[PDB]
Amino acid sequence: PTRFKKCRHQRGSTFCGYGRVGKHRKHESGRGNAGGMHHHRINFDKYHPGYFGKLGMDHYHRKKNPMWKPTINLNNLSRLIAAEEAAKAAKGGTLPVVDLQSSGYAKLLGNGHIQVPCIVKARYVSKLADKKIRKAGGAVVLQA
Amino acid sequence: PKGNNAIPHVHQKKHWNPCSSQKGNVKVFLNQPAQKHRRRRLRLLKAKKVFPRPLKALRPQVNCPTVRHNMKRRLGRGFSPAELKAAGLNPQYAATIGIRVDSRRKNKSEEGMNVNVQRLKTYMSKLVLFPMNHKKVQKGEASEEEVKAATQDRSRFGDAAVGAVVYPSAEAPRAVSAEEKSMCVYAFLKKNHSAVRFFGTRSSRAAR
Amino acid sequence: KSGRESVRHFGASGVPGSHSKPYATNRGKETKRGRRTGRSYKRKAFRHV
Amino acid sequence: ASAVKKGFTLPAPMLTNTDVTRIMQSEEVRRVLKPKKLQAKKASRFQTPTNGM
RNA sequence: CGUAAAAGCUUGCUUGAUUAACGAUUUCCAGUACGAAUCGAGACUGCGAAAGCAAGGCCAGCGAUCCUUUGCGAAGAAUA
RNA sequence: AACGUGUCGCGAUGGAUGACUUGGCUUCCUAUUUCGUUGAAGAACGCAGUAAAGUGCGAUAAGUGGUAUCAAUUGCAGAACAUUC
RNA sequence: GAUGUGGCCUGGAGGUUAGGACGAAGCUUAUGGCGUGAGCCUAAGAUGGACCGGCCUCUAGUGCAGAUCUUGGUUGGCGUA
RNA sequence: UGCAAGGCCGGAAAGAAAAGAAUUAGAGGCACCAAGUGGGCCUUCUUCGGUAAGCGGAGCAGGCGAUGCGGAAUGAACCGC
RNA sequence: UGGAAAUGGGGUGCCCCCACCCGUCUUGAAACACGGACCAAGGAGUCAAACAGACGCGCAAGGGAGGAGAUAUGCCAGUACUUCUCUCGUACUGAAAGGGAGAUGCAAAAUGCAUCUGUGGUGUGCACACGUCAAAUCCGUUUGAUUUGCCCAACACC
RNA sequence: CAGUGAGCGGCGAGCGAAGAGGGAACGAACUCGUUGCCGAAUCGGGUCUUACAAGGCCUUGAGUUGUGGCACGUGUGGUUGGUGCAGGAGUGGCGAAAUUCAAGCGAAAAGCAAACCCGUUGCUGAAUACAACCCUUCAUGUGAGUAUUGAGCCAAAGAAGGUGUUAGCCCAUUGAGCCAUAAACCUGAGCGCCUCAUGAACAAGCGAGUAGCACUGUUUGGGAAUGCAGUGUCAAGUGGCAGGUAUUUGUCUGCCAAAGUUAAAUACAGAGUAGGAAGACCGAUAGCGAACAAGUAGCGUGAGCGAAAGUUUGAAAAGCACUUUGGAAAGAGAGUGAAAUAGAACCUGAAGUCGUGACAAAGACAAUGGAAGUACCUCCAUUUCAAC
Ligand SMILES: [K+]
Ligand SMILES: [Mg+2]
Ligand SMILES: [Mg+2]
Ligand SMILES: [Mg+2]
Ligand SMILES: [Mg+2]
Ligand SMILES: [Mg+2]
Ligand SMILES: [Mg+2]
Ligand SMILES: [Mg+2]
Ligand SMILES: [Mg+2]
Ligand SMILES: [Mg+2]
Ligand SMILES: [Mg+2]
Ligand SMILES: [Mg+2]
Ligand SMILES: [Mg+2]
Ligand SMILES: [Mg+2]
Ligand SMILES: [Mg+2]
Ligand SMILES: [Mg+2]
Ligand SMILES: [Mg+2]
Ligand SMILES: [Mg+2]
Ligand SMILES: [Mg+2]
Ligand SMILES: [Mg+2]
Ligand SMILES: [Mg+2]
Ligand SMILES: [Mg+2]
Ligand SMILES: [Mg+2]
Ligand SMILES: [Mg+2]
Ligand SMILES: [Mg+2]
Ligand SMILES: [Mg+2]
Ligand SMILES: [Mg+2]
Ligand SMILES: [Mg+2]
Ligand SMILES: [Mg+2]
Ligand SMILES: [Mg+2]
Ligand SMILES: [Mg+2]
Ligand SMILES: [Mg+2]
Ligand SMILES: [Mg+2]
Ligand SMILES: [Mg+2]
Ligand SMILES: [Mg+2]
Ligand SMILES: [Mg+2]
Ligand SMILES: [Mg+2]
Ligand SMILES: [Mg+2]
Ligand SMILES: [Mg+2]
Ligand SMILES: [Mg+2]
Ligand SMILES: [Mg+2]
Ligand SMILES: [Mg+2]
Ligand SMILES: [Mg+2]
Ligand SMILES: [Mg+2]
Ligand SMILES: [Mg+2]
Ligand SMILES: [Mg+2]
Ligand code: NA
Ligand code: NA
Repeated sequence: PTRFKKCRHQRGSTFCGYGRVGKHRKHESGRGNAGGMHHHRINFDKYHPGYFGKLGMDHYHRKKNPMWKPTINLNNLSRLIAAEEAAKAAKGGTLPVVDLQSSGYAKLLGNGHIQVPCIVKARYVSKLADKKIRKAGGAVVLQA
Repeated sequence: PKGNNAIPHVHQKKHWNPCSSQKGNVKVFLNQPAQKHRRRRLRLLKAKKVFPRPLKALRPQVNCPTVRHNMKRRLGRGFSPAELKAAGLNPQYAATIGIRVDSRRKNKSEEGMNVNVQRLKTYMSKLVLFPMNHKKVQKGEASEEEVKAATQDRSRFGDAAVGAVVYPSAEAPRAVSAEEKSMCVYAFLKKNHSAVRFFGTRSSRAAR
Repeated sequence: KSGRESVRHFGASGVPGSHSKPYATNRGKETKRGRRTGRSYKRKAFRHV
Repeated sequence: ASAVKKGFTLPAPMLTNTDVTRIMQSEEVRRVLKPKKLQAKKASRFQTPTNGM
């Protein structure tokens, strides 16, 4: 809304907060990102370290679908299990089955302590996650 | 001063703004509700014109490509000649009773072919065909009562007679097996990955 | 309250002993000169106060 | 939940009882309120003296 | 400025002018970089009977992005 | 004294303001929707009882024919199928 | 130079509450009253002739003394050269 | 059972005496966002160049700039405030 | 009870005192520095996109579209409804091939074993709980200190 | 997807896409050349059937230096041609309710009875008005009721325009429904007859100055070269092209260039024709340059440039007859009108500047300005006027 701006407050001040000495001119320091190495070097170096240069190998025709690979941790597994099935689950009995690729995950990582044992179908798994789930009483079965 | 801000890349250095000397290059959406109304009206009029035929023709079920959409299903362009032959239909005849035909799809496995043949069989079972001459009815054509008792399918994707796409069912809860409790799966997966990853170097080292 | 993204962004990331995140949309853009010893110099990770 | 609006329920109130005057005047609060003390007398119409000597 | 059985002169033996896991700091200073300098840990050494001394000649003598160009990823072994 | 100054009542010159709006600008929709050698677009000259501009028209020239309607047009002349000439 | 204001004023919108041929808007003032102030209100017209005020929200082409500023009108020099 | 380092247990503690033996219009610490400015000039003490300058260049502090008021008849900077 | 008196406003003149022309650049303007005959109407920090901070509102390990469709809907460019999906986030790191984060106890295995009501440790740290001591008291209690326990947010060292 | 952990770039300023996914649309597919089998079965022109028939007959006219066809007994055709007959849509005309109800004029054609009810009831009047210093006499003055009050009707119509002030019931508009139609459009691919067509009985090949390669130039995000152009050079044979880092050699996957036609979903960023619907926009120095005889008047040799200006009197011209002074323009009277202070480009009629009458004074301190008094005035406000 125009009625909340500083122009309304500045009607009658003759300078609009830009000073009598310096004044408000067109482009006092160049346009855009000009002078990044010459007269804006301190700003670029202290706030954006690493702006200039090259690094690494090139990948000409990048396709992200073959690289798709989301992850989920061991202590977050209760997000994919219904409440009643989670309640009726204990070591040695029947366990719920979780399908990761139908929920949008590819790899199972092993952070934290698992809350409810289950059988997990995943494309990838880590060493620690596999060991911890087997010790806790669940299982991991590979899928594609 | 400038301070700590993001380095901007706003990409507006061409003559896009219409002014006293430039025509500009812009696109606005101020006609969106009017066009929505027009499209719905046209669909209703077309359905009335082609009554009692279904508004949308029958289409098959296909699997999405790539490893990201491997688990999804959707509708394809048309049925393959192999599927049509398995169902017992000439493609040219099938093109005249509201079935789409696509001669490019390959049918590289039996499961999708079976599901499409099932769709075709259901459609043919539910089809009602009007005679060319009601005074002289022939085989495979409906009677006067069946012709009189007819309705139109106005579903968005058609498929009012075959249902939506079918997804595989979920697995029921079970118990862990002794093999699953004993075996380590990371070692299995890693060995299989390395077998392909180091194939060339292993073969070259063997050839020495 | 600590652990917010704004708190993680507060400060200048180009001075010795600083570990704040820069304001950037492209994650792979602000590497190289000033962040690697091979590219001129590297921002020092530690400084006595 | 609503049958029409999928997964919608009425918002929970921030206050169980919105009558705060009754709470402020209840016996339970008055039991713990601080006692009222006697104040000094109101100043008279005559001006008070300020000259010690 | 400092230095007298030396830091000067002579002589004998040597290559600490090497490498040094991204350790810390001083000077300029925005407490940024460059140049120069100080205190260290590890390897292999030199001189000395030994305690020790030495990673140049104390303190001026020098150089970013991009580009070009050189050196280390020695041979052997893993059923992974 | 005169000229000149100041305030008030009235009056000139001047054309602001308010109210009004058959105009502009902007945004949508519908379709049997797209000129010309069978001579187009544009340019010129003419035409009324009275007629400079403008509008309409072309020596059949402020217009002929047909269908519908139903008594005017009007500054002034003039004319006068209503069953609709 | 920064910020605040149940701080003032202008054109339009959603609400609510009023006024007007027993005279709306506009215009005039040795018409007073109120407010530190931006301003608000009343009186008179020997003015005018048809619309419009307050309050809460919304909105913007929203406040002029000077830019050798723009357009229109006027003016001393002057009954002079 | 010596020295060095990190801890645990226990004690004492004019909470800092007396000899001139402090005082405070004495709440400490930590952040985020952003403006204007980046031509200065004068005076007191100390000064460098110059014959000198209402000249050029510096150190400490106070001022004008951005500020009136009361004094020196008059004066940006003097005296008082 | 009047052509009344009184007190405030308003107007014009006069006396004693006070008092350099506005706007601007400038260290310094009243200036022999520039713009300035009068009046009316007009006249200059706006709209869009990317990012960040402060403040308001909804939901929360999840938040939210957009495009489009469906029928109330055939007055209505609005409102009411909807799925998958897409996007930001719950995990980062390496040039890359790749890999990927709990605690305690026993112990010391080149993927060790066992339990799952749980701040990894230390120092400084609101409120609350247990005591004690002062000052004041209308004798009901208040205002300050401090001991111990747990310490929330937060800071420092590991 | 994506301002991209792609990529291009004095790797600076800057630039910058594609596959996949959710959707719109979609009865979407066909024709030559070549190969195999036929070989004038083809085209044009005359003439006849209601006929320049997708028809019959005749034609050396064209064409074998290759037109054209076929494979890779019940029915049907309204897109063969000739004759006819329907209904519908569309188009054009016609076509709805309810008060000019009662009260009369300067002052009651106005009010009060403080949520609702009392109330289909009670009570009235601070206008004996005003008209310019005050007081007496005589005059003169109020446009049109869509206003107020009291009763009563219509609504499947309350929807905005007109009418002398603000109108559901003064006028127009709008609904059901009625009438009339060149062709075209839609309807068991609407329905008959003649003619003509037709469904259905009885193997080898696949587009050559092309693709590719070299040099040069340009273009692209395309980077040992994304597309294209000029010249040189110039192929293969089921083998060829594409798989985003150059070369040689093996596999694998997809597809088959160098000929052609084709609706819808999309644009209309200074077009046009015939119709419509709107706006938190502008309100005559604004909005298009143009609300008007506006691309006009006017300017320039020319290409071109390009205004100003609401005729807004009044309800209605009722637009000032007549007397008189003047050569006339006009003045003084009279009259119309509610108003002439509405007299003709005439609503309102500001600021600035000027004339006139009354008054205040005033040396030469340029004038203006501040602070505090006083003299004189005051169509201003408030207070008081009796043991107050
Ligand atoms: K026919
Ligand atoms: Mg400012
Ligand atoms: Mg500046
Ligand atoms: Mg600065
Ligand atoms: Mg965190
Ligand atoms: Mg370091
Ligand atoms: Mg260095
Ligand atoms: Mg060493
Ligand atoms: Mg170098
Ligand atoms: Mg090796
Ligand atoms: Mg003729
Ligand atoms: Mg406006
Ligand atoms: Mg005046
Ligand atoms: Mg403006
Ligand atoms: Mg003005
Ligand atoms: Mg003492
Ligand atoms: Mg400057
Ligand atoms: Mg100087
Ligand atoms: Mg200054
Ligand atoms: Mg002073
Ligand atoms: Mg003197
Ligand atoms: Mg002055
Ligand atoms: Mg100067
Ligand atoms: Mg000045
Ligand atoms: Mg001077
Ligand atoms: Mg100048
Ligand atoms: Mg999500
Ligand atoms: Mg699903
Ligand atoms: Mg993160
Ligand atoms: Mg990665
Ligand atoms: Mg690495
Ligand atoms: Mg993104
Ligand atoms: Mg470009
Ligand atoms: Mg052939
Ligand atoms: Mg042929
Ligand atoms: Mg009547
Ligand atoms: Mg009306
Ligand atoms: Mg080919
Ligand atoms: Mg070629
Ligand atoms: Mg280019
Ligand atoms: Mg084409
Ligand atoms: Mg005008
Ligand atoms: Mg105009
Ligand atoms: Mg008038
Ligand atoms: Mg007038
Ligand atoms: Mg005037
Ligand atoms: Na700027
Ligand atoms: Na009428």
